[PDB]
Amino acid sequence: HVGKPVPVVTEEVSESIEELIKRRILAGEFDEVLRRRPDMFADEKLRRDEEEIKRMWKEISAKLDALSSWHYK
Amino acid sequence: VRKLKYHEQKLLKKHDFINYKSDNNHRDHDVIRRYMIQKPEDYHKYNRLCGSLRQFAHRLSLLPPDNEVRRKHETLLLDKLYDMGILSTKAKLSAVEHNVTVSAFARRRLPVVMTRLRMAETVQAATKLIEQGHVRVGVEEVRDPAFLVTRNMEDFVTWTVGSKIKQNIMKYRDKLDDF
Amino acid sequence: MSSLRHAIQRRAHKERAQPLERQRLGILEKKKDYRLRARDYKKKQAVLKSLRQKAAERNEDEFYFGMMSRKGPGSALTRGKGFTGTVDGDRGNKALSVETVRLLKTQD
Amino acid sequence: KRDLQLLRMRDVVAMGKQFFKKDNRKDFVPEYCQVGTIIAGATDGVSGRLTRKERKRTIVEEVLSSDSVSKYKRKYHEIQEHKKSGRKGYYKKLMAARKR
Amino acid sequence: SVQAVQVFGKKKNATAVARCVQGKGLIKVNGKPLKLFAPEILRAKLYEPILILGTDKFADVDIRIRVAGGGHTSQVYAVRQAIAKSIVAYYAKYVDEHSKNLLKQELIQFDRSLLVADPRRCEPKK
Amino acid sequence: LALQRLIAESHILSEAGANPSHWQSSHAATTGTNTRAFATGRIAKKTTDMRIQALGAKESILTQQKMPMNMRKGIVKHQEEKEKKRRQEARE
Amino acid sequence: KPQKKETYMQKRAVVVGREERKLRDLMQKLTTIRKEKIAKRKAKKEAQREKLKKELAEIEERRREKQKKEKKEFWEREGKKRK
Amino acid sequence: MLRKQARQRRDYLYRRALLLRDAEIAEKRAKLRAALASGKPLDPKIANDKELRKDFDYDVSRDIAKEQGEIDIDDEYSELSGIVDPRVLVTTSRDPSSRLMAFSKEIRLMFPTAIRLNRGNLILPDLVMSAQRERLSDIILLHEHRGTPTAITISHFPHGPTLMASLHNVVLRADITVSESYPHLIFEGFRTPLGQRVVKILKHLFPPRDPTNNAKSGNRVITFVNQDDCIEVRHHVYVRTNYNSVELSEVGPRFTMRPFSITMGTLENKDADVEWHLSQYTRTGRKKNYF
Amino acid sequence: GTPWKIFKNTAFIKDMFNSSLEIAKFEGAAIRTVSGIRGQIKRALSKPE
Amino acid sequence: GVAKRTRKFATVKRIIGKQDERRKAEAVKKAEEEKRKKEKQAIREVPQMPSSMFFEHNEALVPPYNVLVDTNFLSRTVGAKLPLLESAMDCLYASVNIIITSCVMAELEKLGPRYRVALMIARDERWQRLTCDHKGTYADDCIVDRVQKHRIYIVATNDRDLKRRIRKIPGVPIMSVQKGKYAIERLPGA
Ligand SMILES: [Zn+2]
Repeated sequence: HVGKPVPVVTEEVSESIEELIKRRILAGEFDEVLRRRPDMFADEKLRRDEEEIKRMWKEISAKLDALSSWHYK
Repeated sequence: VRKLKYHEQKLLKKHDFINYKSDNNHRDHDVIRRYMIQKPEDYHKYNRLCGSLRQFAHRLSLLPPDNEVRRKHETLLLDKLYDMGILSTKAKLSAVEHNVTVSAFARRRLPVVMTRLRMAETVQAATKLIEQGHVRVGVEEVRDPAFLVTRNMEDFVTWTVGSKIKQNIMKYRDKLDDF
Repeated sequence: MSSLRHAIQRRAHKERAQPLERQRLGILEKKKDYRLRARDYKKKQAVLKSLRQKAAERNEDEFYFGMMSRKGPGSALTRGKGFTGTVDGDRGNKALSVETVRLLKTQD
Repeated sequence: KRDLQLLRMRDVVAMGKQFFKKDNRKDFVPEYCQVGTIIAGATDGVSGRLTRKERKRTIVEEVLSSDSVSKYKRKYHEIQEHKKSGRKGYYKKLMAARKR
Repeated sequence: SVQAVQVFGKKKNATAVARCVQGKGLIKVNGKPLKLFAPEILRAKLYEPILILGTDKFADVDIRIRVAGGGHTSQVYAVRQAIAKSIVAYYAKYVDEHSKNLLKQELIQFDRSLLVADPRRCEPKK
Repeated sequence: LALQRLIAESHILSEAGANPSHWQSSHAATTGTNTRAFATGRIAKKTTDMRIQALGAKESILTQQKMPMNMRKGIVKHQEEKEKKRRQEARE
Repeated sequence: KPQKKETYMQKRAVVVGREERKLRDLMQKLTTIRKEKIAKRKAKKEAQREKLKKELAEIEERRREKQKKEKKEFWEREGKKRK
Repeated sequence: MLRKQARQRRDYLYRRALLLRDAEIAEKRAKLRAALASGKPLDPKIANDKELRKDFDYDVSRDIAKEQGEIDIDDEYSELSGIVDPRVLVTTSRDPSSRLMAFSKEIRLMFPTAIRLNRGNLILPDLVMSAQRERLSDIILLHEHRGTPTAITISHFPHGPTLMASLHNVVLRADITVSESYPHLIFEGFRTPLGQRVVKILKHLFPPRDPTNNAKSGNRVITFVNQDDCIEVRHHVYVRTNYNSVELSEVGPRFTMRPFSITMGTLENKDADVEWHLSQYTRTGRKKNYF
Repeated sequence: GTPWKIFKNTAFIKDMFNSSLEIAKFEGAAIRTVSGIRGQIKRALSKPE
Repeated sequence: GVAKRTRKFATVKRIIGKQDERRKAEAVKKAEEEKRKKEKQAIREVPQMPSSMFFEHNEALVPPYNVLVDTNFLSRTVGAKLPLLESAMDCLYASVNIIITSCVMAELEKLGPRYRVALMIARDERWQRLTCDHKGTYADDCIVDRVQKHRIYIVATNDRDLKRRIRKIPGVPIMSVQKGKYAIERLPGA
């Protein structure tokens, strides 16, 4: 024969599907995609480095938007 | 300056009037000549913006690699520079470490990006057309050959309104309309 | 092994022709002729696939300087019955001026 | 130019009886040439000398004057009979055979 | 060095070219004249730009129309659009600029489909 | 593991600033190459290079590979002169 | 496109007779026998080339087995003698 | 517009090609990091690759974000994963039947933000141009045999993966009104990465959920489950009658579905690269579930 | 049996089975073309029995 | 007064740029001169298959046999205590003339006075001093140059380098010393 046959769904198969539904509902877990919030985003040496890197990114990011002539995001 | 002899060359090993080591293997105007940069000062302007941008990548990778200011300025640097159009993927900071480049700026210029969109045949023809003023980017007739085009403004670039070039295109395609 | 193979274990097996009714219809394609029309069709559809990606991904506001020295494919309305999708070429014929035709007809 | 073509093609002329230095350069026409004739050897005058009906005007006229011209045509129709193998008269015969 | 204007017209699939040159009043649609094309019940819709604009605007031009595609109705709308754009375009390039604006006013005050073809997209309602 | 990194990486972690008693180290805490705003990741580069050298590497990124030979003989001569002076000052 | 109208330069030419007609015919028949000749000769040189690269591929397989056996026996030797 | 979405197709396929170029340097980089952390055996090609150490130290932290699960995978979905509400059209074949327009009625009645258009005579690049301009973030197509439907073709935009699937064992609405809350997706038996692609192109087809109390709030469940690469969906409405019991009811079309194609690129891209198709007429193709 | 009508991938073939009952018995069968071309019996064509 | 001269449009500054003369390297320029001389001087170099060869059999080597001697071989026969003319004579059964190039005596003399016995046995005045003229004084390339040219000689060597190097060129004998006697590789006589 060629290829697969396609099964006839019987009552034991359909009620086993119903058991899968009842197990997921009662033991509630779902693959619903969840709403992300859109706008989601020594220690003196680490924070001094972090503030210097934020200064660098404000200067450089301003110069990049100026090169693109304000067609940024 | 004749071709120096044997004894004169070995008495002059470091000598050359043409290339110096300060001239950076004339990489400056290999890129200037290749991408039609009408001023070497604009080469070095793009070069120093490459240098500051790439040392920002350096000092991003000098942070400890679990840090949140790293995990955010990576995405803003890569997404900014990608959507600018200079990088080509936004998933590698090594791509900023050796793939941001004044040739990438210069190929993100306007006559090269319309040569690449095939608005012309060569960068000299497209440059001449955008100094005669046939092009626009968006809504404004751009006449600057150094106009950096970003990645979504590489869609809204076409010929200006009453364009003889555009009548030659519709005229070639045998579909013009004097209306 | 090849030394451990007989001479009846190297007999060529005979390909079978068509019945004499189907001899009207032609050659029975067995594997060779099938591979010839299959590779030829794959080559044709590969070229047509590349050309459909051209025609889809073409730039409408494009400019070439050969368009000032060529005549385009036109349309079914500008060409009419004489419409193929192609661009015509030059046979090298030309409208010849009246002095040189006077020369050629003194020769004739 | 016909004679120069014949000189890059002399291997086909001597039909297997004599093979030559394979000289496959693209442009067969040289820069400097000069079309001459053999005059005379002072030891060969009986058999090593062309006659009045054989001192012809071009090399191609000599090859046309020689034998094996029907051999040229014979090999040519072997080639034409093989290049009309299954091309279009064949498939036209198939279409008439089905439609009949 | 002639006074020539090429002009198109559209409907669903019927596209029509019209060339308008310095002539003596004729309009010929696919070789046959304009009063012979487009079976009888729509020739008023052919004539609509002529008897808006007046024949005195047309007694100096020649309009040659080729029509391809579509059905009968779409060929009629393609023809009349090519007529109207043809005379507005000829008066754009050759006679003065005031008379263009007056012809655009007459055609637009009648129906804008004589100049701008608006093809229908669909409405996927919200 | 981490103790092999401790004893192995001790001249560099001690070369940075981390011993205020020791004169070379607390001189190096305000030398200038660690009062620049980015130092712990420079030293993290050098210590991850030392880690890969422990993981089976013969060559480091850190070394300049090509020099004009008189710079090079001056540097290697200078290291040998320093260590020869140290060993002649280890007879105290 | 094929031209269906005999132009004047085609209606003008000289109809050429038997001698140059037969020089043309002989020259064509020679050129076709040359083309089929070189088609045969380069078909057979291509086949012998394919046999040459085939058996060169097998002999470089055997060279690879020499590489693996030699390096494996080496690291047996020094791989044991370092410990 | 068209230049925008064409250049987005081309740029997206290019970045995907750079993933396939950087796969080996990614695995090599992961073995470099994991062998820095864990223990002393490390491969001498990895320890000798001198560009890998520099590009390592520049590119450690994004692989840390992958192992932690921080960043999102570049895809035709995760640009607008769960923030936008996906508008989804449903249409039929050209001249639909009574049974086919009723089946269209019940499957638009299955998805909440699903609009239904009459077919009429609508050229299919005007379907993708129409849904391209009014941003229907998924359209699904329908096909019948004599009203009893035999195919659907889900296909979403600007350039997302269409799936073509045949259709079996279809029972419509019986003799007798169904709620429209944001439904409950369950997906059983999608074990392979192709199962993960078809599960992604089904679970971004529905409206998302605010994540606070999705476990209890809501009475409508939609169930996809595959035996022998022929997925199932039933449509049930449920009241949870206890803290340990629940009462279901079949509300709509009893549905099973055999996918035969997964083509990246939209419904007009009949030349674009498939990722999957039924391998019938191979000889061991009927012995595999996913491929 | 003989191909009766040739579409692109389908083909109505003939002179092989005598009746729709026989087609239905073999209605999932692996059929083969001597070009090495596999295929499947799908359904009995109605009027050319 | 007069309508003034029109400017050009796409004018760029004149910069020196890649692929000039005075920027381009001298060895690249000598490579261009070599490619031009070898392009103008149209020569298809086919070296002649040497006289007296019948499919990797040199019939040109016949007694009295010539033998190029290498420094390897002189060291290992003064080490194996085996006299040179009598044991080449004894392994070929035929009168030999041994030839010792000035590369070979050059390398034995470059080796220090540890090998003064091997030098004093290498300068036997019986033997043909074969003077070479090439800059290197490198014996292995002198021997393969010389054997490649004439293909008469028997090469007395022991190293896998040179023995493997002249197994590649056909019809040459290789004479070794296996610790009690000499050996001949590919001379099909005795
Ligand atoms: Zn020498």
